[PDB]
Amino acid sequence: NAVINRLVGNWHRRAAVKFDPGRPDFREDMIPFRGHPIWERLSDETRSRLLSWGWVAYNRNTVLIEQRIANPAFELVIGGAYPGLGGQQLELAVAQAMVDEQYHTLMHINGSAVTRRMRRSDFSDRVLPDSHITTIHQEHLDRCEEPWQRSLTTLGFATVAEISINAYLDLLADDQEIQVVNSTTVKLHNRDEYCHASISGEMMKQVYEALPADRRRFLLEKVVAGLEAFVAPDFTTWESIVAFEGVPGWEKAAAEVREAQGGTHLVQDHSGIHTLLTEMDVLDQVE
Amino acid sequence: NAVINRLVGNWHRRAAVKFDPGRPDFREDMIPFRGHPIWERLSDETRSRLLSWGWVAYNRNTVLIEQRIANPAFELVIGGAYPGLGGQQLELAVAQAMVDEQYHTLMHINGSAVTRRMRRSDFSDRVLPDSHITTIHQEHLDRCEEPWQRSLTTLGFATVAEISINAYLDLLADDQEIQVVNSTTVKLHNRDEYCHASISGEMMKQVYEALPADRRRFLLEKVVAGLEAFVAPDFTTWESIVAFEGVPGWEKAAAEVREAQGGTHLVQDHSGIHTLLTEMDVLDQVE
Ligand SMILES: [Fe+3]
Ligand SMILES: [Fe+3]
Ligand SMILES: [Fe+3]
Ligand SMILES: [Fe+3]
Repeated sequence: NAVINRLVGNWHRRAAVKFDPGRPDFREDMIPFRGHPIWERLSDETRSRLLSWGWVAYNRNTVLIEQRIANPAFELVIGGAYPGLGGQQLELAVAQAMVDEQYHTLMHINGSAVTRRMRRSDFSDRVLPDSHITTIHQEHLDRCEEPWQRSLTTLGFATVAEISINAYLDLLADDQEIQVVNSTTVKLHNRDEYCHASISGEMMKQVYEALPADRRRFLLEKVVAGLEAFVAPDFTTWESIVAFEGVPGWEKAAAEVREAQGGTHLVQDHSGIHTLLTEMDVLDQVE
Repeated sequence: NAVINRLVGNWHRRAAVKFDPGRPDFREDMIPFRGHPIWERLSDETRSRLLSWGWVAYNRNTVLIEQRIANPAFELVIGGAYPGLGGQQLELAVAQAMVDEQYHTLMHINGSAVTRRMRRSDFSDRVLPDSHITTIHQEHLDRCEEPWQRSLTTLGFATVAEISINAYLDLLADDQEIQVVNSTTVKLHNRDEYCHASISGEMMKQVYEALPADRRRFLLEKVVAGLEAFVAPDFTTWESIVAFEGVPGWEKAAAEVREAQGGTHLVQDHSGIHTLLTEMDVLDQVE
């Protein structure tokens, strides 16, 4: 595989691992309450802190994906959990990506740290629950009866993550209004993930081909569930944020927001997975 | 904590993450069979492959420590598993160390990859069992009844690892006979671990102080068990190596080697932990 081989070759060359209070820390249009009348009841100070929390939550989701889904899948790959993989080159490519992911986690932790320092406020990760994708991944894991099912669940969710993260990062990478340290952090992350998507795509194709029919089917079901979870707005995390901020009538509004917005995707660009499933000739079966 | 703070400050500056067939790939004196009469029954080719396997095994032990012990402890630290820690600076220091460890894992995987390429042989990690420290860590975990016990077990083993790894790396870092890519890989790793030892020491001191008396005691017992395991020769891994190479009479000799050498430490420099336990004024109680 020449894709794998060259990524391995030039990693040392491309890998990323080598303030204006006026600017919002985040995009208003990615806050669920921004689309509800309650937004007008809020003070400029509260609006500002909700933007800060938004950024913090976006960082937390990214860290949680890397630590609970992506890296655990990479480790299972290296440990031989899946048929159709193996060989020294893949091991090196994956070992490199694990470094990248850990560095991405650091970048996002620092993104939040800078916000906390500059705004002079805690915005603690401890306030936030498990992100929506983390939750759904864990629910699927808990329904597994066999080890092979858990490992395929994680692969499916990680494939979705690695192939769709570019579109999640795109949401802030291009935004010229928000804090530039925030956009630049997201852009830099975005660079690495282009190459990760290629690796993850290749690996998925090969595992799928080498799996028996029952296990193939189980894997695609996990890919489906993962994408659904990945692209959704995290209503639950935002509910934790607005409760902690003491927004009056947050609960009633939250119910109304789930009703009105339960159907919109935060991430609308699904071209990564669409294209992967097309190249695999399995797009036939989907939700 | 100024130690923590400056390590955080200058990480971007110090972090490492930014062939002669004639030369042995490893040190003969770290092969258990080197000290037994069977060594004279072996061909130069077999002696050479055992040196290669030695290096490969040493890389595998290092990877297994990073992936099963060190990074899992760092993640528990960040997730608030232990009293007496917390705060943004520690989180950044630890997030940085996790990048380092993952990079060390890559360096050691590449160390083995180069050996496999240049010697034109598989020396597969799949032949090697769990390393001795990995085994003992896992045995202690399996005896735990409560979550808090598992997290303290991992902390204790990780503290030992982070504070003692310099002495394990020293064994090859200075060796001017072995392959220079091998020595240089180990030296480069060694650079980072000086700073890791400081972090890990600080964290241990503070957790211990904040723990109740029963939990303090449990933690030190785990430190003790960890050091014992960490410094021992891995007789079991070497047994897998010599069996796979088809050394005649390996089994009888292996028994004799455990008898004669069961008492020697591969790692004789225990100054890291000795000094930590002295500064904590708990050296009183030991094995
Ligand atoms: Fe990433
Ligand atoms: Fe990635
Ligand atoms: Fe290390
Ligand atoms: Fe370390």
